[PDB]
Amino acid sequence: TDRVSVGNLRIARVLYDFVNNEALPGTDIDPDSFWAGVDKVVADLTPQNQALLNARDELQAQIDKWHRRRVPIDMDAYRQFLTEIGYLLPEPDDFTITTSGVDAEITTTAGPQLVVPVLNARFALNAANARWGSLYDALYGTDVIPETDGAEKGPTYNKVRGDKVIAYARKFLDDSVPLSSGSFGDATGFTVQDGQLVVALPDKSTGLANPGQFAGYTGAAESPTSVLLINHGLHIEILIDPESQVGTTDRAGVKDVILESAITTIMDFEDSVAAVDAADKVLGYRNWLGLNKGDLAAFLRVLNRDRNYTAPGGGQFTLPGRSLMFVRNVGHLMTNDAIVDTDGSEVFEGIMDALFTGLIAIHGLKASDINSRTGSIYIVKPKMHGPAEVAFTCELFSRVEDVLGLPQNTMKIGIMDEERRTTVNLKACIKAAADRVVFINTGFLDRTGDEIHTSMEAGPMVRKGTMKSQPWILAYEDHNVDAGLAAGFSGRAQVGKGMWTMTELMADMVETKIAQPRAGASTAWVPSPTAATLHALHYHQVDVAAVQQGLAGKRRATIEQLLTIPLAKELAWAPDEIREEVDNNCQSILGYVVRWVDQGVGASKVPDIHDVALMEDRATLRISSQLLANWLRHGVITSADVRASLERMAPLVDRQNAGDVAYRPMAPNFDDSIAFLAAQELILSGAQQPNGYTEPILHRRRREFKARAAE
Ligand SMILES: Cc1cccc(Br)c1C(=O)C[C@H](O)C(=O)O
Ligand SMILES: [Mg+2]
Repeated sequence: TDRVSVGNLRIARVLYDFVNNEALPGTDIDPDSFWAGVDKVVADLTPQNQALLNARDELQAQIDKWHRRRVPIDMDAYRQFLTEIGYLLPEPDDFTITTSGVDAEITTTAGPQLVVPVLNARFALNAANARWGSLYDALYGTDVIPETDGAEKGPTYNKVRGDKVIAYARKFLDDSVPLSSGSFGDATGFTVQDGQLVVALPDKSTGLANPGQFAGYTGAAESPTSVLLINHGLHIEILIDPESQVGTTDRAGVKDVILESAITTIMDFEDSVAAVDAADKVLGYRNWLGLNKGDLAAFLRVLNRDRNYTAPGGGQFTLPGRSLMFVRNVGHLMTNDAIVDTDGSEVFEGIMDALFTGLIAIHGLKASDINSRTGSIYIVKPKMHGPAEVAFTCELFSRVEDVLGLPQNTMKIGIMDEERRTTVNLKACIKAAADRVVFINTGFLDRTGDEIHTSMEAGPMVRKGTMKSQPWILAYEDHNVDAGLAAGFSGRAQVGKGMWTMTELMADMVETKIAQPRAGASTAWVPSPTAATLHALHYHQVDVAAVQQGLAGKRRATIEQLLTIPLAKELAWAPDEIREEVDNNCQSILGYVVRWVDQGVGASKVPDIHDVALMEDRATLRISSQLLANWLRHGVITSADVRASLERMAPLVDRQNAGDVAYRPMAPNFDDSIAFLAAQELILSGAQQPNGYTEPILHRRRREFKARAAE
């Protein structure tokens, strides 16, 4: 691996050539001033970054020893212990965030937020274009409309099914933009007359119960090619084309209901991608640059232009055609050898992402074929532990801004609430970023990993399925909204909640995920453009602004309930229960790692023991592996149990990769597979991974595979 010398740094060539030739051109930043800033910032801030990591390590070891002693569970001493060692810190005086220059998609619009692996250009394209989405297509192609008799998806179009689809959308129209009398089911056509939309019923004509909800149209107003509506800030478009295949059989000629869906999208460098050397990081960076320049393209799929409409009065306007883009950097933990120093030390990957994803984002503020119409750069910062780690991110962005020539506080931060030391100090974390913070979000799967590892010593934890209802997570989700609303997040920043992982269960999603807007959350996470279109339905039924107003001032979680450790009860499980939980964890562990290590895929649909398809990434692996590591620390299972289960499920994994050519199997030669040995190591060494993180082992084993594939 050939490097380029810049001060104390030895930048890998592929990254040096990439920043120079692709990312710096067009930003009026001088390559020598850039790299000099990289060198200076890295030398300046690498100390404190490593101090913070040792603090984690040190705090975790006192808690470790504290549990080991202890013979009960007195919560007042635990409280007093964590406060004394500086885990639990004072709550600052109330305040209100000052974050200026933020986009309407973030301060004001409530609606779905999509997260996508930035290293998959085809997915990253679809996510950017997921601002608008076909409701017919999402209802038809998923199980929202059951596949009962007559209505099952065929190879051709099912009209029984298609009619149910139409009926479903008509009830949504009724439940969202109601008529003065009558139903959209009984409509026969639409007109705008005197700046007012008029729906033709069979016997009469009616207009909107709230004509305000009429937003515009396209085509000649006498028979518009489409009618644009709004509700709760989110846009509905009825497409009217009577000679389209679906439109011919429709009573008002309707061709589709288009829903404003993915309002924002997070392009992800962290848990949903595998990127272990400068080659990998450049693939992601280059995709990130193509999104920001407007020219990322796969074929030939390209990014969509804005959308022109006609106002009800008669003028013209236009609407954002793409999803407003965050980028999720990696956090404070890992280093990458894309850059090493003279001693050969690897450079902190978090710092590298702030420089490089920041630099690249300048294109997003510029006329090439535009992202933040108000001037801001949106960085999701994951896996932070406490307020001092928030301030360090602040300082890092400050130093990257002036190396980049950007006014201060240009790089805004979306705060992940996914580490226990952040949870129990959330308000101080928000205060630490008061003039940058652009959202908070409950990363509940990472938060469950940290929950398990922090109390790894206290005793055996409840099964994975039981965590969803444990007291600590119920108080964690409420405590997050309270601190958000108390810091003035309404009309200023997003209050966001977590990922729906059951990519095939859209019936359950449409039925369940409504609890998040009902919870006061102005955004929540979806795994596909289709799930975004469906999740948008929830924001039309729930008035999130109204919900937030009714939560103002409420304090709904005690510090004592946040610290309620999900321990299991004496003799709480039977042999087949334990056997099932083990098998299930090993299968989710194995089926994710094998594609991580063997192919560099950081997010994969992996069916669990019940054959429920779950989109996995590092956080759910953080949970499966730390749970098994905890049952091992306390005797629930043995190392032969784990070895057995691993060899039990592994051939089933190899089989499931029946869909996927050029793939290496794990079974029978378990000790000859780097993926199997990594799966094993994540479990058997899980207790000793800092805060239960999976990157160290995953990264080291992925490079191992790459190096063995060099021969
Ligand atoms: C856990 C997960 C599954 C599928 C896609 C994504 Br995206 C994620 C997250 O990384 C979410 C998150 O950061 C968390 O900690 O739950
Ligand atoms: Mg996470």
